[PDB]
Amino acid sequence: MVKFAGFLKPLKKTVLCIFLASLLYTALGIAGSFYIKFLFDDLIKFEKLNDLHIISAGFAVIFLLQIFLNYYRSILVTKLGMSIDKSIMMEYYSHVLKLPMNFFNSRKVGEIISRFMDASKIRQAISGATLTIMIDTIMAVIGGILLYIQNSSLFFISFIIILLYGIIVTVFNKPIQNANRQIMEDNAKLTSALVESVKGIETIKSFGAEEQTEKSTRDKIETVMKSSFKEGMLYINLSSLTGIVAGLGGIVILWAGAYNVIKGNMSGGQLLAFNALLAYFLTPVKNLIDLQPLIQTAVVASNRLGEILELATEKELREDSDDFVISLKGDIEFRNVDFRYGLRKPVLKNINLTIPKGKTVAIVGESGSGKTTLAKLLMNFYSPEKGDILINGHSIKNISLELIRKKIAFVSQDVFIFSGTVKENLCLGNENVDMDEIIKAAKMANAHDFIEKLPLKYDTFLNESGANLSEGQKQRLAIARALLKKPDILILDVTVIIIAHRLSTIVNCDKIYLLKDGEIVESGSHTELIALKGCYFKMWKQTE
Amino acid sequence: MVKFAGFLKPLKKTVLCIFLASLLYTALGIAGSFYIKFLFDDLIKFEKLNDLHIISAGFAVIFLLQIFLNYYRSILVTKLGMSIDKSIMMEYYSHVLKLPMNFFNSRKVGEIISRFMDASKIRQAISGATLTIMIDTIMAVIGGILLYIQNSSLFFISFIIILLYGIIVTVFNKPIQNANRQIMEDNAKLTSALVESVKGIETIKSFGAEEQTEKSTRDKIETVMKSSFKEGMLYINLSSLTGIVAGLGGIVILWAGAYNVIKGNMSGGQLLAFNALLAYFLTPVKNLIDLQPLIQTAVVASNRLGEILELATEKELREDSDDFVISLKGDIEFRNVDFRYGLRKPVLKNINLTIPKGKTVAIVGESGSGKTTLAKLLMNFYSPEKGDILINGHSIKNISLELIRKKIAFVSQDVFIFSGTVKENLCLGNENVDMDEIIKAAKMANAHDFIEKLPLKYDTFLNESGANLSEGQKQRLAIARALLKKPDILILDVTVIIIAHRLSTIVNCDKIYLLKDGEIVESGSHTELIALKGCYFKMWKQTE
Ligand SMILES: Nc1ncnc2c1ncn2[C@@H]1O[C@H](COP(=O)(O)OP(=O)(O)OP(=O)(O)O)[C@@H](O)[C@H]1O
Ligand SMILES: Nc1ncnc2c1ncn2[C@@H]1O[C@H](COP(=O)(O)OP(=O)(O)OP(=O)(O)O)[C@@H](O)[C@H]1O
Repeated sequence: MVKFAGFLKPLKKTVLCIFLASLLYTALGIAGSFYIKFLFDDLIKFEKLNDLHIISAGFAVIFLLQIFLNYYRSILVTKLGMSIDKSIMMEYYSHVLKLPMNFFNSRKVGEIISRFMDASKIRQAISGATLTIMIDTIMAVIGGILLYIQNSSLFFISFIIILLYGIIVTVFNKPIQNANRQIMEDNAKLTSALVESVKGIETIKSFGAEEQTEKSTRDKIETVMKSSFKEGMLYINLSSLTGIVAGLGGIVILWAGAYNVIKGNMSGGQLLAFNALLAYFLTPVKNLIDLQPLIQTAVVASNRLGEILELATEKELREDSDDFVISLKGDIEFRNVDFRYGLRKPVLKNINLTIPKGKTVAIVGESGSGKTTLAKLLMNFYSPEKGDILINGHSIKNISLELIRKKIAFVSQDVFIFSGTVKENLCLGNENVDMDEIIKAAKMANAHDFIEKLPLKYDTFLNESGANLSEGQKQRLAIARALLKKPDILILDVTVIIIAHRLSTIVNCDKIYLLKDGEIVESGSHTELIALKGCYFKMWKQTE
Repeated sequence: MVKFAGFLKPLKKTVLCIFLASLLYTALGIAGSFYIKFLFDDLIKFEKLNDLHIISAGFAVIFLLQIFLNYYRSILVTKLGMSIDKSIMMEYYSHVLKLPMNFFNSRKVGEIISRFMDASKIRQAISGATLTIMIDTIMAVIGGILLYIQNSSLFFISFIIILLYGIIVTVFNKPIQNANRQIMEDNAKLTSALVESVKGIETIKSFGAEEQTEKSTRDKIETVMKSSFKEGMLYINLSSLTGIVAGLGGIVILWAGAYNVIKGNMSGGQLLAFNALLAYFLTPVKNLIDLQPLIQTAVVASNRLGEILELATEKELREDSDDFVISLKGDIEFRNVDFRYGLRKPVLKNINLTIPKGKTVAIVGESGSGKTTLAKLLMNFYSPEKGDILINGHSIKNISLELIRKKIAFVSQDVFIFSGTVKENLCLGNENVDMDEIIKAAKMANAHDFIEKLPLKYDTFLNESGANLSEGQKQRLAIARALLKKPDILILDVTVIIIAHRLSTIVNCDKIYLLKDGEIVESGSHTELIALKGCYFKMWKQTE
């Protein structure tokens, strides 16, 4: 669609104030643009002093009023630009935070962060000068319709100059757009490269691969600068084609004005005043054209920021919801669930689980069987394509995600810790939870002993992805967080689905499922599985 | 301090060509600034046609030559700016990749990316189109001495205008700098928060947090735009003062010139041509003052990059390398080694670890004893304290870090994968290694099977953080990579140091070290360590 900023609807009064101030400003400018005519035709050509001082003082007062009214519209336009830029950035950030998981696994962090950071633009194209120049271009249309009365042929020449400007801008419409798009794409790729290199640097500084990374970054920077030089060449071509027209048109204006003066009609002071009126007719237009890089860059930034990440399907746009579900204690009843990650290969075949309520079910299989795939399916990070997962007799499709992702706690290997207070880390999601509950969950997660050892026991900072604490001391914070988010289906009288790789820790479990070709081949407790001479028996005898 | 003469000393012919072209350009501009003097006082006041056409054509030719010179000077200036930017940017990037690990563990990924973007700002701001205007200030000095030659009465007023410009810039240099610094700091903080949120959006979705993070990002954006508004107010005050001075000075010039014409030195040329010449004395200065915010922004960004650049690398510290060490087949001899991450608390104290050659020793302890700290100290990621690490009988402090990183392989549980080809992921540091060693290291690491089952075998593409592979499948890639980097002191007849949190895998280790309270309390083989009624005994009986 079209990303037209409708945020100005609550800003109706400000726009009217700006427009009226600009109208009076241009009116005073044109009124004060007769000073040189007053000088040459009447003040000195008649040899009359003691009134030139009065005229000069009056025009100084007029210019002071012009500055006073240009100190106001600039402030108002800056406020409008702030109020638009903040709103558009917040829209984009909320939408990206509510996007599905396929988007986040099929894209690089650099692309998203660069698409956001391309918001200094748009703002720079709606700043004070950039938009007051467009308003003054309209005011220059008004000044030109005034200019038509003040001599005719010179207004025709000015119109021809405007036509030349229009042709020049039209011919250079696409190239600046494409150059900006390509430089933005290359800058996004470079930003992703730096984000990856600085994020994981233990591997680089561990394998002695600084030189290779530097060479790859040099290639990316070389591409960025080549695509920047292309834009520079197009910009210099545009600036030259505009400067030629402007200067030669001004010289033609002076030549034709002299030609008129030495041929009866019109006067020299009329020509001198016509130069300043022609300034208020052309200089806004030429200033706008010289701003075409800024407007074009902002248009490209708003197009990329809105093409995707403002049109892509959201998370909540999945299905309907329900009101009868208030608790999530039930029997999970996978029916022929098939999940394919993208398009590579079906991770899960026609799987079938019969997890009872409040059990301690364990899941085993090959290293690439898809256990974490099952855990992600149960958390609605993804969706099946032919089957129907259920809980308590009703499908989890028809349950509000704010309930599924609140009553199911899932702890994984990729423990992620946020920058902030340990209490703030623990109380993510439900911030209002009191000290007693976080203490209880920490004690139940064995993390309370560690936390009380640190100085500023719970009120201590954790830097970025946990560095103030060891990796084994962050799995326990993940456990404590999952315990705070009081669950009904716990994935590692609440149902516990433990996914583990060692066959010795999960033995005394109510039921154990084993999946090899996606589907479950064997099930039951440990004793019956051992008394089967099956795949689980082979695994147990090999790992004994 | 941050001088670009290092990247500018090679570029001298370009600078000479730019300066000479600019000199001819301003000379032709001053020559063309006599058109109106020729027009009124000689071509109009004498009523002579034809010669008017000839002079108009001549001045059109002069202006065309001016444009032809400005084209080349702009091309050369943009080439110079591009080269300077690339050079400084790569200096910063190489320095940051060579920085120690304390810096990377005490900073955020957002800050580095923001400073790199500020280097890009240095590119766009100052050295892209504005060096053609800084020269014009000196060329305006030339035009001003010519103005004094032309008429000494109005040169005093022009000098007073220049003095007012200077006072305004002097009194507005500081607040613009401070506002730019504050907006850059706040934008860096916003970038850090955003990269943390988008990078680690697993916990935000799982628990449900795309309201708290949204509120925090809204607060950060509000602070960013508050600083932006402060900068905007300072810029508007600057622009208003400059506009008042310029406009009122121009009107005073016109008034005083009319007074001179009626009361002394006269004719229209000495005013109409004087203003055209003044366009080559005051207009470049006003353009420079208008560009001053951009120059100050570039200066602040260069200051931040220089603040990063002065930080010592890893090679600058830990000097006195050695050349007589070729292999790392020796006895690790931790002697009274102490360590302390920053200033929190010593995680190690007087450790007397004495690993022999070629064994398969294991290190065990509590959940925060410091096993991975020992691995980092031996791999030489962090700086030890009183005492030193010995390998092959000599200290580790005097060994080429390249040899250490290429001869000690560390396999940590925070496995990191790079967004590239699988073969490129495997060969990190030594790209020339043939596929035979790749296959051998994969088969020895059991990672060959799943790689072979990938859709595009050993040269498949991987997303960031190995999102295209399972958590178990990613660690086997780390094992295969560390095996490719043929080690001698491999940490998980080469010495093997196994860090494990269990007690059943290490029953076959040659020796077992028990890191409990900073030091090593007990050591030996499994059987003798069980026959010690010590801390390992209670650990074994509790885990049984
Ligand atoms: N994010 C992903 N995108 C695409 N394919 C994926 C992704 N994650 C896993 N796969 C694929 O799914 C299969 C197994 O995935 P999964 O992580 O569920 O396995 P797993 O057996 O549960 O893992 P592990 O036991 O090692 O934790 C493999 O074929 C793997 O390549
Ligand atoms: N980069 C760091 N900065 C500050 N403190 C740290 C850092 N890394 C670890 N610590 C802390 O210092 C101690 C050292 O932890 P370390 O990572 O060495 O433990 P570990 O033996 O690997 O434990 P685990 O059983 O959790 O794997 C811990 O108390 C930890 O919280």
